[PDB]
Amino acid sequence: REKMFEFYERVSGARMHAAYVRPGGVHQDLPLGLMDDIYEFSKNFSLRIDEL
Amino acid sequence: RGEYVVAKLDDLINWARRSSLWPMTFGLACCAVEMMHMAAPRYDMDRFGVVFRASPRQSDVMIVAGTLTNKMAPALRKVYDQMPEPRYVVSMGSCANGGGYYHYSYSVVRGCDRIVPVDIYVPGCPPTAEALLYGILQLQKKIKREKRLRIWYRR
Amino acid sequence: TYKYVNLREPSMDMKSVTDRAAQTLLWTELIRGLGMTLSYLFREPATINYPFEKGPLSPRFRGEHALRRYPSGEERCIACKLCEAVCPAQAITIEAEPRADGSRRTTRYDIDMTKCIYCGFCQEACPVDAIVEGPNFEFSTETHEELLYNKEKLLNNGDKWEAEIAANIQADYLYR
Amino acid sequence: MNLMLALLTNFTLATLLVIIAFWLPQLNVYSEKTSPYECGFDPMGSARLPFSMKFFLVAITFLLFDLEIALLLPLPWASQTANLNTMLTMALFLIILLAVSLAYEWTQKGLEWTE
Amino acid sequence: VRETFPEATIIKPAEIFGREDRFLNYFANIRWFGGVPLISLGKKTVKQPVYIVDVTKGIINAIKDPDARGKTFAFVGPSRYLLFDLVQYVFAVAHRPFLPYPLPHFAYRWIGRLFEISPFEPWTTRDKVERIHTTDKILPHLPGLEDLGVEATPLELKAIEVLRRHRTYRWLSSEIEDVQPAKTIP
Amino acid sequence: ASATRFIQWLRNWASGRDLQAKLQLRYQEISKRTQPPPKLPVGPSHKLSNNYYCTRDGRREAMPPSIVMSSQKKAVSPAPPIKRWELSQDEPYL
Amino acid sequence: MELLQVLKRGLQQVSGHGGLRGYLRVLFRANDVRVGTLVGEDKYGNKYYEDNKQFFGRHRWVIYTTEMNGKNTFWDVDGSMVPPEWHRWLHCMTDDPPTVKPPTARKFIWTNHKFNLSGTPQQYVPYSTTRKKIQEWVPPSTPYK
Amino acid sequence: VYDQVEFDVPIGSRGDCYDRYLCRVEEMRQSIRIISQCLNKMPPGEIKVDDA
Amino acid sequence: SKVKQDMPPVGGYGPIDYKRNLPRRGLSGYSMFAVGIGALLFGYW
Amino acid sequence: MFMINILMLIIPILLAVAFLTLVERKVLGYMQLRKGPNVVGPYGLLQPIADAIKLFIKEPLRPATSSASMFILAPIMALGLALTMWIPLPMPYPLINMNLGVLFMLAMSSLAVYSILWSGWASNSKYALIGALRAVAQTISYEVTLAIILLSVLLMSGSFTLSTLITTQEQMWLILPAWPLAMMWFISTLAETNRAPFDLTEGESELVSGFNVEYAAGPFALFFMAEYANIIMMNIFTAILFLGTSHNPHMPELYTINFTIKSLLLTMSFLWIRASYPRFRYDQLMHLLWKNFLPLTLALCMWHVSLPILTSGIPPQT
Ligand SMILES: CCCCCCCCCCCCCCCCCC(=O)OC[C@H](COP(=O)([O-])OCC[N+](C)(C)C)OC(=O)CCCCCCCCCCCCCCCCC
Ligand SMILES: CCCCCCCCCCCCCCCCCC(=O)OC[C@H](COP(=O)(O)OCCN)OC(=O)CCCCCCCCCCCCCCCCC
Ligand SMILES: CCCCCCCCCCCCO[C@@H]1O[C@H](CO)[C@@H](O[C@H]2O[C@H](CO)[C@@H](O)[C@H](O)[C@H]2O)[C@H](O)[C@H]1O
Ligand SMILES: CCCCCCCCCCCCO[C@@H]1O[C@H](CO)[C@@H](O[C@H]2O[C@H](CO)[C@@H](O)[C@H](O)[C@H]2O)[C@H](O)[C@H]1O
Ligand code: SF4
Ligand code: SF4
Ligand code: SF4
Repeated sequence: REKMFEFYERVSGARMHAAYVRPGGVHQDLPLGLMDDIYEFSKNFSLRIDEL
Repeated sequence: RGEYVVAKLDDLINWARRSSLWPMTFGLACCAVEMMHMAAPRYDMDRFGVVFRASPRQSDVMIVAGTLTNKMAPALRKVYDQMPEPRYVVSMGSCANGGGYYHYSYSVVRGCDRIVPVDIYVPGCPPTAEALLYGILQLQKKIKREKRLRIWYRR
Repeated sequence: TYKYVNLREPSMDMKSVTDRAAQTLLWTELIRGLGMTLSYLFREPATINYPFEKGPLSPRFRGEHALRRYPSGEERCIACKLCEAVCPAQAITIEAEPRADGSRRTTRYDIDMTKCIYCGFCQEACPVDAIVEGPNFEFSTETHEELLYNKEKLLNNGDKWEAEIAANIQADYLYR
Repeated sequence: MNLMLALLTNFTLATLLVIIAFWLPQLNVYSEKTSPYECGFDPMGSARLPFSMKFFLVAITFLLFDLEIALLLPLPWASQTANLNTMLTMALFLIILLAVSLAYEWTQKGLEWTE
Repeated sequence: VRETFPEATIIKPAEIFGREDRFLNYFANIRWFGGVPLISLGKKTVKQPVYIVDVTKGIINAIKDPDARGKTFAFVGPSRYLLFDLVQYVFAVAHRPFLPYPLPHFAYRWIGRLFEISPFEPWTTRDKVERIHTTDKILPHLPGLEDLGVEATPLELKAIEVLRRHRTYRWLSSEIEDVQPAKTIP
Repeated sequence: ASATRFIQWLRNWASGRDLQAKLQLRYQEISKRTQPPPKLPVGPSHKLSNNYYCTRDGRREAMPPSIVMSSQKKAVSPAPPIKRWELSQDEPYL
Repeated sequence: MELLQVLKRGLQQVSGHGGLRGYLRVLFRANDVRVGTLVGEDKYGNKYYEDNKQFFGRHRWVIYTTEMNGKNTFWDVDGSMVPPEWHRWLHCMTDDPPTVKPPTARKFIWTNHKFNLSGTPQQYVPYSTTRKKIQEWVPPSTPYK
Repeated sequence: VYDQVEFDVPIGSRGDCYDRYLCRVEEMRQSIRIISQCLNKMPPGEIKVDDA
Repeated sequence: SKVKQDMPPVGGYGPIDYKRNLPRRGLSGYSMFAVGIGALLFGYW
Repeated sequence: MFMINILMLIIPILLAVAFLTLVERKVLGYMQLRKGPNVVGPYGLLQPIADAIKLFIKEPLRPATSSASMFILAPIMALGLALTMWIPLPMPYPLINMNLGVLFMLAMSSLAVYSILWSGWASNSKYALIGALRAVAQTISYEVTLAIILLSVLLMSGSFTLSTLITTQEQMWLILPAWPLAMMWFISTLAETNRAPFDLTEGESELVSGFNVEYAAGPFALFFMAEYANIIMMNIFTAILFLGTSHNPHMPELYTINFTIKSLLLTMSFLWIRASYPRFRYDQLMHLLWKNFLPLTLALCMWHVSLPILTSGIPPQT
């Protein structure tokens, strides 16, 4: 969860209450490099579910 | 010299108390989620000696982590009164600090300091888990500065 | 499309039935759970050594507010009151009048930091980048009154934090 | 005398720690502090009200079974007898009857708690 | 004080009773010693205790009242009691057994010094024993609470508020009207 | 990443997984914390001609509700019956 | 055997901190004895280190000065002591330390950083920054009446 | 754009806590499956409606 | 200059696992019981 | 000299209990991918000292509705009886050599349950009462099986003397011929010490703090020390019962070192187990013991009466 909070903070500047999705679209475009880091997170997450 | 002895005994009881702060398992709203992240591995509050305990009888700190409504106010005061002493209150987030987003509502207490005395205010909506930890360490340093025995000696 | 999460009939052959008896009597699946927590005991913990180490943040982080200046030292804020109008919490209070040189400038600029929801709308609305949310998040106080910022406090914050704020704005202004 | 001394010391030590606990700290007693705890709200009714026991039948069966172990505990000594033919038969007879008694209470739904 | 600040308001309260007082709470705490010692069995002393909120409201009105400048007031309760009757009422309200016994002045003084040894907050003192057995002066010439608009609160209406916490679980829920009041010296 | 070979084997065996391939602590595979500046694109309305706002005005196309009946043949349903779902072919049973 | 190499690495840490005294100082001040590369030092005495083989979050750290703005911080340290130019690098908002990417200089930026001053005589006290709104009539100073 | 991504809805058979727990665990796996498609199919362009 | 925003790599990202993977380990039921009885008998003797 | 022997027993017990609290917090911490205490003293070595001092200068509370005498008595009983459980333990020599040492430990364990019942009842509050009645259920669940499990093991040793178990296991650990009983013994000790997944009398997530919910400060510390003292003692009992250490009369310290290592590891397994499993429902614990262990325990009690007789391997009475 803490790593996913970082994704929130990188698009919006807030870990939780992003206020990012707005009527009309989103507030800001993804910062460069964010999608690589989401991919790295998602690559390993299923193993974390397997441990649970 | 009594002054020297009471000074050292102050350091000991202060050190023991700040090194073993047991917050009450008590959370109100979204600020309580960041409080969970302070207990989570990245920050590991337990490594500072900070350990949640559900019973108010076994708690030293009340962290008011979220909005205090009028309906909830008597229960918050109740469990604070049931904490033995010394006890401390940390106000976490805008809602607890002064009402926040809901300041002008008919159902919200405009700051938990209308109900209980507050030792530390942690700003944010929510404060980050690190911000809350900064507030806990600020409380520890406040306890370190206490002069209970030195003042008693000079009474 | 859908899938069933729990719809399977166990095999009733002798080997399978004896495998399940061993699991029941010899607690095999409970022993397997012990293996998982054992593997974690020998993993490096995720804890960081705060305050000597800090959790990562980005240039967009919304923290303590500050009032900014132009490179000349003049205040950026020209008292348009857009931030006060947009503030979802009504945390901003502004008064203004012509300055002694005729400039349009504020005589009051208060942010009730216990009302504020740290949403960043004020810095979006500002047309001159006068009001920002800086990167500081370690400003907890001992009293409520210390969180009622007036203009002097907010200008000091800007002077205190401008070196970091300007570098953060530089990193993110092309996304705005 | 050694046993009595050891017991006296253990409970004296515990009692002293309780005396320190009550006379060392600074107290601040008032009504709301010492009121009973129920998660922040006042209790409804006394805690002395009857609290139904749903395992009442297992509890009574425990008394009978608890006494069987008093009959069985001497078994290590009884095994030292020359009359092992009798002792083994009687030893197994007692355990079997305990097993039969457990089986009866089990089949007749005596181990299930009242709903 | 009247010389340094001639315009001062000087307020002279009797023994003040309230939740955190050292009066009703003091008598109720004598129960840990069994019987309740009293000089002359409390039949020689009279008290006129006043409620804490009455004194508070009198102070607040003195601030706002221009007539209060330079005056000296006496804040007393509505009723005068014998010290024996007062303590008997305290133990009745708290539902604790009341075993008064006579103790002469010199004996009470000796125990007062016993408790003065404590370096903390003495449970009682020689001086405290004296003040509790001092009769509450009658000062008709001084203005009182009614002069500042405060209506004195009878001890009968507030004793339970102070003394409910001194009961055991058996008697905690007893209501205000269950105990019969104390004889008031007419 | 600094775990010795023996410890790596121990936790690999206890968990039953090769944990070194999917570590939950992040090292050098993450994005750099400084990035080159972006150059975001513009939207379909960024034109110098043939772009009159009245032709792309969603708000002014909204209309009041259609009054079907007011108090001023085959039976119908609100929509066709929902089609029955199919079992997954990726993994029908968990 | 690796278990022998691990002991050497841990024994090396005592020399990397300049002997047992320096090792015990960092053990008791920061509860961590790792040795990193000195990235730089700020004018208050804070020392900044990196080790990029550590995992993200543990790869940068500060050893706070023992005195700052006349306050003894040998035991009492807090995150607000980090000056703004180093704050960005320490929180990983940038890759470049201020030794490499210096901040832009302005004549109004504080030369001396201040830590959190709450609970001290330097604390902030709020007040209204506006002047009196209604001017009252002042009666004359002579009896003409 | 949920009509453009492929995922499975987990279904229980007993309607108890255990089946609802399995559904939530399988929904996490499907979320990772959806996230993978969003990472690969992210299109270029603006991020809020071009209508000021 | 050209447009530059956060985009997937040209070939797409590598494969991502998501299916449940709880591997099968352990001896057969027969072997486990046989070892348990073998230890009992050696103990008795 | 005997008074000195007593003090060299209970003072170390209290110190070991204090540092077990640190070890559990660290062990749990690392199994949870975090560190646990590492600030208060190096590697958290002073953390237990701060906690103890903190509690004993904290204000103790006597609840308004509580039965005063029973409220004070119960924590004294808990700690006093926890220390009493140690005096017959052969390590390798007991402080008090008893003929029926096992029977003494059973009786002292039964008496200790009343420190939970009376504390819960004397508190006069609903969560405390619920916690106390869970202890009634817990004792009913495990007590019969626990005694009969011991009996079966003692039919190989021949007596109720704890030192005889050292002799019995001179050649081989009793876990070999009695691993089925060792398994059921181990679970019973978890229920006996009110440990996870049988931490029901406290049951934090359900009862806030159960029986001790009204206890603060020093009186609370007494219950905590008693519990952790029982955790170590019950795992020392287990080591003696099933993993008997060899005793060289001329080098008794070699026994102590070996026996201490075994006791520590068994104690660690308690912490390990607490990190791994969810909690039983307290009716499900009763059915576990009565419908599973008790049938198996009765059968194995029959088998261990017959096995010495049919193999001609009955132990000596003396
Ligand atoms: C596992 C066992 C662990 C046991 C650990 C035992 C604790 C070891 C550490 C001892 C440190 C010294 C104790 C100081 C704590 C005192 C509590 C406190 O903070 O009060 C503040 C008070 C402050 O009082 P005050 O006068 O300033 O104001 C309080 C009153 N109001 C609220 C109105 C303001 O300090 C004192 O009153 C006295 C301090 C005395 C210091 C010496 C202690 C003597 C203790 C003897 C008491 C006599 C009864 C016998 C008790 C048993 C004797 C052992
Ligand atoms: C020569 C002929 C010889 C004759 C003798 C032969 C005897 C050997 C063969 C008999 C079988 C031997 C094994 C018996 C062990 C006890 C078995 C048992 O009772 O466990 C089964 C029990 C059943 O419960 P459940 O699975 O929920 O379903 C039952 C449906 N009524 O399930 C449970 O009890 C689960 C327990 C849950 C709590 C576990 C928490 C701890 C788990 C880790 C413990 C690891 C073991 C540690 C042992 C250490 C010992 C020092
Ligand atoms: C509900 C009621 C249930 C009743 C159950 C009764 C179960 C009884 C089962 C039989 C148990 C005894 O079985 C019997 O044991 C004795 C030993 O004790 C054996 O006796 C044998 O060994 C003993 C010594 O140990 C010799 O003295 C004897 O001469 C020899 O025959 C018998 O060879 C065997 O037949
Ligand atoms: C001599 C010692 C060794 C011999 C063992 C002695 C104990 C023997 C106990 C025999 C119990 C037989 O009778 C018991 O009755 C109930 C009916 O309520 C049966 O059935 C019921 O209980 C079981 C488990 O609780 C449930 O799975 C089942 O759904 C339910 O219908 C049990 O499956 C059966 O085991
Ligand atoms: S301060 Fe913000 S995060 Fe905290 S409870 Fe209020 S709205 Fe939620
Ligand atoms: S961040 Fe949001 S709530 Fe706070 S002052 Fe700015 S607009 Fe108002
Ligand atoms: S801070 Fe910006 S938006 Fe607010 S009044 Fe000043 S110029 Fe306008």
